[PDB]
Amino acid sequence: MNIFEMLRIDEGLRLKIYKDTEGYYTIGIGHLLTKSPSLNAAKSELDKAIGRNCNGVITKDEAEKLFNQDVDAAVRGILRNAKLKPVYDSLDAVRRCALINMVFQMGETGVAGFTNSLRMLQQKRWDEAAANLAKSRWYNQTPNRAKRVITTFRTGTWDAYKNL
Repeated sequence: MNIFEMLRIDEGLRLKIYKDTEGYYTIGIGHLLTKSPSLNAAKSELDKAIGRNCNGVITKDEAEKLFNQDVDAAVRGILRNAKLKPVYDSLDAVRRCALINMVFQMGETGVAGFTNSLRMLQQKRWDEAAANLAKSRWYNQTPNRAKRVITTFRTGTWDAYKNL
């Protein structure tokens, strides 16, 4: 298992514009298009992102390309973030994947807001951190995904995903 297969499980793949769990216009593998209510604003963002008139639909290849960019930008964002970088550097390879997943879903800024949990992860207090991460809107809104990520941080294995 790797970051790509992990995120593909969590986000799914959709070739037509869709609304995400928060109601935002998205396409592909969790690629947010716009927080705007206009399908039109979404179609425009899409065409801008792919470089062709897509008419709200993309190919598998196009989705994978967006996905590659997004994973890349997620990692680079963690590496540039003063709060995130140290945590990331302190973690093992599996746990690094769990942090990248949060960043991909909720953005750098959102994750950087989890001050206490970040401190616990840095300290390698697995159980305490899993419990603290669960006290968030994130866990309440997308509990199955949050549980998978949380288990990954707690155990440092891919057990939560070997099921799936």
